[PDB]
Amino acid sequence: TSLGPKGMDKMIQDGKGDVTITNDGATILKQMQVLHPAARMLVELSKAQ
Amino acid sequence: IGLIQFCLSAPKTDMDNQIVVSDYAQMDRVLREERAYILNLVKQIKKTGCNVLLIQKSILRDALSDLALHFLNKMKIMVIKDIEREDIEFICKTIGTK
Amino acid sequence: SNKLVIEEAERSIHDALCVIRCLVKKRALIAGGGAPEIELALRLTEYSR
Amino acid sequence: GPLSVFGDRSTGETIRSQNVMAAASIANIVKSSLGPVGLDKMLVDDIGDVTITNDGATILKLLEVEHPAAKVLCELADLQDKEVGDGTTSVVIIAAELLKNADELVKQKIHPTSVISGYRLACKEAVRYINENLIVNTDELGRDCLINAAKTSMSSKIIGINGDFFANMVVDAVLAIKYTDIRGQPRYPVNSVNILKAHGRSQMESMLISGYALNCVVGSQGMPKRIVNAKIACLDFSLQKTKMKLGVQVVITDPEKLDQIRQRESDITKERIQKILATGANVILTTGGIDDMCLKYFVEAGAMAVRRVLKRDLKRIAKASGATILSTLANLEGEETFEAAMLGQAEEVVQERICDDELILIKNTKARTSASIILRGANDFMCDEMERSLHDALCVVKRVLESKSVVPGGGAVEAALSIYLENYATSMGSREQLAIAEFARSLLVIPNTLAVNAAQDSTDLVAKLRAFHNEAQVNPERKNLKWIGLDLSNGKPRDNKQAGVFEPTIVKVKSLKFATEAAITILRIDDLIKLHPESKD
Amino acid sequence: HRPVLVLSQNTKRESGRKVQSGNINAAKTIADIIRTCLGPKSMMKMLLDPMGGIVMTNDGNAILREIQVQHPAAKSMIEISRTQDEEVGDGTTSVIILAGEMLSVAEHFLEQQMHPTVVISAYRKALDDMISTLKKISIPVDISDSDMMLNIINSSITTKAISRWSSLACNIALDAVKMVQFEENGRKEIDIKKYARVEKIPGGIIEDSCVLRGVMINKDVTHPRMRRYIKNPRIVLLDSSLEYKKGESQTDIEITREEDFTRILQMEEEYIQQLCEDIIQLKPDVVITEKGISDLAQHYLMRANITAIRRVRKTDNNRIARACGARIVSRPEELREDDVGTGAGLLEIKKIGDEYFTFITDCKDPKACTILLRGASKEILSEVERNLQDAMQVCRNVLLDPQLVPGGGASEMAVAHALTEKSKAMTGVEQWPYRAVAQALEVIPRTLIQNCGASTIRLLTSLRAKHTQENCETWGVNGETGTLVDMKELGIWEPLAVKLQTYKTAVETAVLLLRIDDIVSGHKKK
Repeated sequence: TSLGPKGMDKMIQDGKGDVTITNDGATILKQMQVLHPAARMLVELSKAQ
Repeated sequence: IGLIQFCLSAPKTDMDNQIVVSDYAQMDRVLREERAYILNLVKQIKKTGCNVLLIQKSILRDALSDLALHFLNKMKIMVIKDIEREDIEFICKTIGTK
Repeated sequence: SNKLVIEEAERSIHDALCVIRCLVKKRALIAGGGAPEIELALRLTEYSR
Repeated sequence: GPLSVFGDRSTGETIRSQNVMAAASIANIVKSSLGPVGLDKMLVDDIGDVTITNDGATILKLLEVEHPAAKVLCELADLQDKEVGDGTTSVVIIAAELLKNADELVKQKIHPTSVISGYRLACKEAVRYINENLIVNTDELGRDCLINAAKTSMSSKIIGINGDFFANMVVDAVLAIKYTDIRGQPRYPVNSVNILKAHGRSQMESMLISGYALNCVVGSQGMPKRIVNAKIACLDFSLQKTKMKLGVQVVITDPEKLDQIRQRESDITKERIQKILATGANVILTTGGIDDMCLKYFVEAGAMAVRRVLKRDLKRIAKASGATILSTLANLEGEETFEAAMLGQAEEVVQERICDDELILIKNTKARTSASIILRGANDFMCDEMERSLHDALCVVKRVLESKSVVPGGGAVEAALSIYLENYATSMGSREQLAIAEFARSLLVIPNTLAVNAAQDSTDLVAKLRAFHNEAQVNPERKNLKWIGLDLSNGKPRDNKQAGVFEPTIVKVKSLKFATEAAITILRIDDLIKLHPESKD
Repeated sequence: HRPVLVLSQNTKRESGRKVQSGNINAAKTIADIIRTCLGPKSMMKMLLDPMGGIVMTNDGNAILREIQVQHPAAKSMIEISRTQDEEVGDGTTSVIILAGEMLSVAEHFLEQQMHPTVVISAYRKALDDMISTLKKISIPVDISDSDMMLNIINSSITTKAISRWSSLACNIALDAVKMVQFEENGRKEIDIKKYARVEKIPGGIIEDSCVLRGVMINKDVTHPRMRRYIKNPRIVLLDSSLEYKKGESQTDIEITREEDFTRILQMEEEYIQQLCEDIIQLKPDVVITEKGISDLAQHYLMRANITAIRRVRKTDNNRIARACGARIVSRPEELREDDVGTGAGLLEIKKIGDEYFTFITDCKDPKACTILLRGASKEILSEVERNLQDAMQVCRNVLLDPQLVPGGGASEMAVAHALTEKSKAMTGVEQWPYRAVAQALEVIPRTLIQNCGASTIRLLTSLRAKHTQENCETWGVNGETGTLVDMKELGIWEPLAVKLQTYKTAVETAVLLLRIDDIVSGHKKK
């Protein structure tokens, strides 16, 4: 839902209480904190971009 | 605009410094000479003819003494304090100082 | 007006600065709006045939 | 299968609905304190401290919130304190209503960016309308705009008296602190007005002091407590026995020198304290301290010496009395100078009693004639609210003097927009006419809430107001009905220009901009992910 | 366990008529504590102190200030009492009673569809007329007449438990206040806190009390061979010590020769001897200081036949400085003859209850005094001390504002009728709460007749009737008989300043507590 000018933003609240609003996929993935070792490869993919 | 890394304060060496006062007039001599040292530093700055100082943050020694600040106020020199080691490259290119 | 907006503005500026960087590195552009995705889907199908 | 994040994922209508409720939960508080007919709030903390106030910003900053959408409205109020100075109630009311009505649109399959675009367009147009429908600058009203503005703000507070007792102190205190500057900047630094509290006499015995009220005491009961035609010595170094520095040691091999070197510790001090008095100084003000040895010399000399005052206070005294702050010794390799010509003046310096406490007044000062105000309440509860209420009134008058333009109160401006913007929607109404109309309709929460809090007719009182503002725009006969508002004491419309109900133009232009942008940000929080807290590591 | 998505977690909120009327009920609960401590027939309240002590009093403020509450509105009424204790003297009990009644009548209007702003507005207007009336019925005072001032203070101590010995309390307070009417520069002040010290020694009877024309301190002589009686001493006050101390440095003295160690010790002794010579250049008889006195200093002063006091407090030296006129000198090298406290009276070291007391009394013209209390125990001494502290305050009110108003309820009745006659032409919604203030004023004479056990029907109807006539306008309550006697014969007059403050505080108290529509509790502060 975050592709194109008609997409929407996400809010993420971490375990400390730091709440952010962002659209950039790189800043979303860094905060999601995905655990599964296979899906975490998508976080490294976004780093290259 | 000038960028100073020299500490405008009392003299100090890398070695441990101790000054002994062993006489009546000697106590006055220590206070008087220190004031002269700091004033002499400000005189060098004014003779160059700067208007604004950028003072780099110091850890071991006071970057600017209270006496030096008073003297610089009398010289009408404006001082910006606490410039970080990470600011120097950007400031130098932007203003042109060294 | 708000810390959440200012932080997002910082990221938005960064992206726009990088877009120009991309044009400096590789002085060529394409149409957006899905153009390369539709063109790839059609021509790659013909390749596979 | 599902997302492997160890928290909770909530999307769609779940978070979109919660965002509106969190905003409404905060708005449900402030709506009850809108207008001169509102009532005070009492807040009690965990340990038993009781705070009473009607300031919207104080209340919201004291109340704890959890949802990040509620924190935005708390910050919104803080923006009004910095940018406006008295708008700490209506800015949250407007913003929450924009969120509620926006929710009703997007639930009809209207893309959120279609609503946001309409809100930004209508907001910019609303500001254009206001700047074309202003009443008057501050030149034709003269003093009236300053007393009227002062009383209009205070009407919502515990000091909202019908008389001009407080209004005169507010306006005169601001006008007495005029400072010029380059490029036509007639500054009014109201932050320099020192406001004091005392649980003592009634509200009607507040003092307006020409000069500066210094929150300190003379101390040693042998100094003069009243000096007339005083020279004021403002300095920032301590008057005490002189200590040796950590890097200097006193190592003596001749016992005969023990007495001269030891004695010097007190002689080098007394040499200096004599020379700040040899210049004729009468009142010595220091932010440091004066030890028992040094206090003797001020008593014997017949001088006043005040110790341990704040640096922010001494700087204000020196500027108002024409003194220079001296911290050390200088003047062209001089050993001891003390800048004899740099003393200030005051017609009288006196310590007075202010209901079982002591206060030093420096009167008239002869350079800038600064101001202080001493407020009197029955108890601490009233005194705290009076200080806040006075500060608000001082700020509102400052805004009137800086921005020479007033708009009508009583909901008149919002009523005028509720008609113009509806017509605007019909000119550019292709797809955003629903967002433009809802933006305009959201504005009616102000005359609606005002009627409710006053226990007056609701849907008939406001509807009648709108009829007057309609005729001004659909019958161009110059009927001049654009300045009519609600009289909450009679339940009838009134002409706010003849009634003297004025508000600074910026109180509404800024509120519309900040309230709109705050809502737009919240309207883009459709997705929320929350991670498990880290407590014990 | 998933939490609930809440705001302001673990807090409570109350709103509406439950708060508007709830706050008034809290104020009533406070008012009933001291209701019976108004008139001359009061009874004593015995409170057990949380620190283990016992407080027996009938003073309205001393009672309420020790009562801890939880309700956030009841705290306001307690603060009103604590505030009045510092501005005025006996403006206590009547303020809590009156303020409660003003809230009581408000409760009726809040249920009659009257907006809180109408009740508050009308009350503020009534205050302007209550204050105006008090200034029109005042009585001039010639403060130089010793009998007028005696009659005033005798009335002000009648209510309190010290009245049994009024023939002593009146003279103690009147003289103490006069002695501290001190003026140095161009400003007149009456200071009954810094220079009107009250001291108490268990034992004896109240008839043994007196005002001391001077000071006393709980000190013995520095040395047994020093004089314990001096007819007219020359008193010098010092601030510095008479010992040898290290300087504020890192002093290090190199001892290398056999003579160096003992030579240093000799100079330590000589230093003390030299500075002890400096402090007799004024030829003193008595030297009082605050810090230690060295053995050599004790010997030297003994040899000079000088009596010394070792460790006197700064507040005590500040008091005697005004009794004897001495200046405290912090350097022996800067002593002047003008520093000597001449005019001092007798020095005597007395023994009271196996403890030595130093008295410096019978001074020529002191500007400070001490009141010496005696009694059966600390309990009666505590009651007498408190009542004398009030007895001095009523003098300042008259001396600074020499106007009286008839007391005994006559003031409150006259003002209630003044409001009534004006209320006839209000012709608006505020006419009702305006009249209610006039009725609320009755709570004071209503309380006075109840405390004596008299009828509340015959006295109030008759008293209200008597104030319809223009002949007297000063009828009040006879708190001893239970009948109605004009104040022109009773002579019970009260300071105008106390009556002005009573109305001002009572009205503003109500204004605050009628504006609260919501209470939110349970938050933390940073």
